[PDB]
Amino acid sequence: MSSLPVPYKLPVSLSVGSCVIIKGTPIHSFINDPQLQVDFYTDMDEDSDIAFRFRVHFGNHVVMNRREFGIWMLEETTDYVPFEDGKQFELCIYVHYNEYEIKVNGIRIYGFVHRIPPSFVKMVQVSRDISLTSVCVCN
Amino acid sequence: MSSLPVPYKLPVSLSVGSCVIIKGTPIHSFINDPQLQVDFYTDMDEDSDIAFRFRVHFGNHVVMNRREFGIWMLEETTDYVPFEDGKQFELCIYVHYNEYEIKVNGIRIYGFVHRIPPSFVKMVQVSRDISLTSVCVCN
Repeated sequence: MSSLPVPYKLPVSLSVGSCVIIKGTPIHSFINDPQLQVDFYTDMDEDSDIAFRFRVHFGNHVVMNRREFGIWMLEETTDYVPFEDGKQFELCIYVHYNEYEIKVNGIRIYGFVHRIPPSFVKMVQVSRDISLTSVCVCN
Repeated sequence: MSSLPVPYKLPVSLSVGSCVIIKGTPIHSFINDPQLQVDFYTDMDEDSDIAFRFRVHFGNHVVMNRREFGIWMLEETTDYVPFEDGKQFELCIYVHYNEYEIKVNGIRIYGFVHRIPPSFVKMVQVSRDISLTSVCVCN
């Protein structure tokens, strides 16, 4: 059972130096191809532009993109997905001056460069095949 | 030296179940009568109404109040202020359905009952005689 509802839409204010810390557990085993998605939305409205979408295909790869004027830009990917089958994970997204740094269980896996300033992000949505224990926003 | 600037004005969205976790250190010894203040503001504008003001007189007492239509209401106080002279403290404010619960270094010291809904709080300001290490907002 999830501590928070999923999809989880969290109003936020982000600045350089912020960290979003998401703790949860996949609800399906990896042979069932579960996913996790995190969106940095510019408004509560889910059709608003997205500064950074992060979609993990557990045991497979992560696909990242951004949506500008309603148009998806060029996808970025990495095969580095150090999540453990069936276990709680800790996903940290650090807002640096040039990029979002993504850490999985303390392991840096990617840096997604800002194409709009991160202070334009007003909502973080956590969605798909996870039970959500906690979400924190720290400075 | 402070990790964050003081006064620290943090835009927030709070709901029942939120926790504001403030870590920092008094910048004066207790014989010099330092203070710490935390405000739950309804807007970024510091003349907006205040759902909950928390002002610690270290080694002495805490005074709490709220400001409604620009008018300060009746002060509430407790003498329970378990902060240590010269040390880092952890101040947690939990948003429950009926009250803000205030914890100092894990110790519950007070419950300040809501007179407006906590979701009306849009800014948290941390101010006065502290160096601020971190501020987190968790759900």
